[PDB]
Amino acid sequence: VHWSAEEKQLITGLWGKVNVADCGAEALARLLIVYPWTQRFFASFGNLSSPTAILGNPMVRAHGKKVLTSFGDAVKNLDNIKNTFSQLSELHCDKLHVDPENFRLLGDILIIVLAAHFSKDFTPECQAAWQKLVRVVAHALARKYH
Amino acid sequence: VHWSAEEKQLITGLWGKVNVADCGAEALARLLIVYPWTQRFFASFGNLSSPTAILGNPMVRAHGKKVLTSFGDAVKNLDNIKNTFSQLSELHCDKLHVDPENFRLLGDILIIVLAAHFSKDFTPECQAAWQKLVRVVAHALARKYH
Amino acid sequence: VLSAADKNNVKGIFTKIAGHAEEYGAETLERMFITYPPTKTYFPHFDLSHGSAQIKGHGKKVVAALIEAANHIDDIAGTLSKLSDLHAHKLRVDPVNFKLLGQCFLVVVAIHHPAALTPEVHASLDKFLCAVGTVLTAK
Amino acid sequence: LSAADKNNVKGIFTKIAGHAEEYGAETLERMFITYPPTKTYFPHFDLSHGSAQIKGHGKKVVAALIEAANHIDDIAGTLSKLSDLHAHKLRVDPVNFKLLGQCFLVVVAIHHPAALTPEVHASLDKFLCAVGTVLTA
Ligand code: HEM
Ligand code: HEM
Ligand code: HEM
Ligand code: HEM
Repeated sequence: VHWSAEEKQLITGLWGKVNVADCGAEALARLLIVYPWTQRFFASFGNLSSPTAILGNPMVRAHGKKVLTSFGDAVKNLDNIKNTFSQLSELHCDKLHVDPENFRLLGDILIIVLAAHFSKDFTPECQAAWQKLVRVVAHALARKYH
Repeated sequence: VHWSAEEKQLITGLWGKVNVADCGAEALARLLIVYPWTQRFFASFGNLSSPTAILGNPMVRAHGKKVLTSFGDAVKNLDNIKNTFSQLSELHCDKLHVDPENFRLLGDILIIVLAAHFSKDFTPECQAAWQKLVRVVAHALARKYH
Repeated sequence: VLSAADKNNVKGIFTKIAGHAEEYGAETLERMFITYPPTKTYFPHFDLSHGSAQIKGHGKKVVAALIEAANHIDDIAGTLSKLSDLHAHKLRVDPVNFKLLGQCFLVVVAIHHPAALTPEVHASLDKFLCAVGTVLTAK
Repeated sequence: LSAADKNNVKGIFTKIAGHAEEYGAETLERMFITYPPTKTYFPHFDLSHGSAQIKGHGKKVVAALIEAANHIDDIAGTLSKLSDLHAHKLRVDPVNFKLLGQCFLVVVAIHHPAALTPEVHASLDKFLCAVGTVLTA
């Protein structure tokens, strides 16, 4: 994948304004709420019995921050995403057996969370660049299946 | 992907008995009949207006033989699938814009056609090896999207 | 299968959508065409430059059909029955595209009504959009 | 589901009805072998070849399908209890219903290939997608 000058500027520029802890918690909670079968991977986190319980669950919020933080490791060097995510690919494919369609669903949820956070600053062009980024990260995460 | 000696044996052994022309024609016909939106990519083939017309369509039959023939080029060199299909990837991704979900659907259909053609000789272990093969070819066909 | 809470959540947020059909529909299409460029292949007859009149007119019709499905949320297949024939039989829209449009619509709703698009409302709106997609692909 | 579709599904299932345990057991064995991650939903099962739990469970899966066939006009109503089990209790990822349906169609093609015409295949795919949608609700 090639990154244009504009795409890199749209991604790094928005990233500096992201509230990693808040957006990360929101994205992970929406995944568990919008796509509830994903809750099967997170029984260790405890009470996921309602949207309220999920949104207020400390382990969910803690985990969302870690997930968005790794997205930031993609933002930092966009041309090395494959290697950056290789160990996480082993975890999700060889160990957890998460179907990669779920990587796409978390990426789409994150775009909606970013839209909610940035309102009209999340231009069509910015959405297009961030959708590209989440698709490239999901591809890198699925690498160990192939 | 890594190929076990048994998987190699199951794949090369079944391939030698495949009726490339008949199986290929039947797989493409079923794609167009079972998943009719795929007919949008094949208007150059003329009459696709009914199951009868599709199965009797000379260009459909000829194209299916070409498609299954390329699957044979993967059988011949299982460790080089990525490079064998690189030019076909440019065609399907950059030029035709076929969504890769449809590559999966064609593969699943081919498995069902091979089961019909081989009956109980299409063991569970054979199916697992051939499902792996169509999954790897579909991954190689989608390379140019990333 | 839309639950009773689902229908309540969908009609609730659709009260803010009504009256902005043209603006939200035009923005949903522009987002789809730039985020997912291959979707433009269904519209070769369109002027697809930003702000074109065909996009604004088409966007309005798309959101108007959604609002009509919301007002008849108990029977979506019947409300959108002739649209199914157009998309599945005549247009041959690949089913993956209805997820792309639905994604773009939720993005528009989040941009303009983030407080209304709570996780529960997002979940219900996702089911509604997937049901509409099922109808429009059912040939 | 069209009327031709309903008749097409009823048609092959007269060949299926006699062999619910046999075809159900083979459908599951193919799923576990072709898609090994599907075994994580059955940690309580003996999953060795020919085990009694697979044969027992395979008979129930196909018997549920036969009941959906015998009540094809309201399948959601005939399989209502199974939705809560699969979606709420088991949290089966919806991708797995496509894998099992694929294995079922492979079993049908192996045993009744002339009956699995392209048109019957089309109708059975729509039937299996509808069942999967009901079990994921
Ligand atoms: C799509 C992009 C994703 C990224 C970038 C990502 C990233 C991460 C990261 C950074 C961790 C931290 C590992 C650790 O600290 O031990 C993690 C763990 C984990 N992830 Fe993901 N993830 C993604 C998607 C998913 C999805 C879609 C699922 C499930 C449906 C999932 C399930 C898990 C689980 C179960 C863990 C283990 C958590 C624990 O036991 O503490 N991940 N992931
Ligand atoms: C793994 C799956 C597939 C393989 C291995 C494959 C293979 C091939 C091959 C060998 C050609 C040769 C072109 C020629 O000989 O002229 C071709 C062309 C083509 N393929 Fe595929 N194909 C696959 C899936 C698909 C799917 C799913 C679609 C559409 C839904 C598609 C659409 C086309 C079209 C439209 C052409 C051009 C036909 C023409 O203009 O003559 N392919 N493909
Ligand atoms: C929620 C999903 C959708 C809704 C509610 C919807 C609604 C509509 C409506 C109301 C029309 C006008 C019908 C008429 O004037 O008789 C239309 C036409 C059309 N739709 Fe959709 N649509 C949806 C999804 C899609 C998608 C995903 C695509 C392609 C990616 C698409 C492509 C088209 C095209 C090409 C036309 C013809 C437009 C024209 O010639 O004016 N639609 N749709
Ligand atoms: C056509 C699709 C399916 C049908 C008709 C079906 C039908 C059934 C039936 C009849 C039962 C037993 C209900 C009972 O005895 O109370 C059951 C249970 C179960 N299903 Fe499915 N099922 C389907 C798909 C799946 C899939 C895709 C999975 C996972 C890959 C799955 C995993 C299970 C498990 C783990 C049980 C519990 C088994 C036990 O504890 O005895 N099912 N299903």
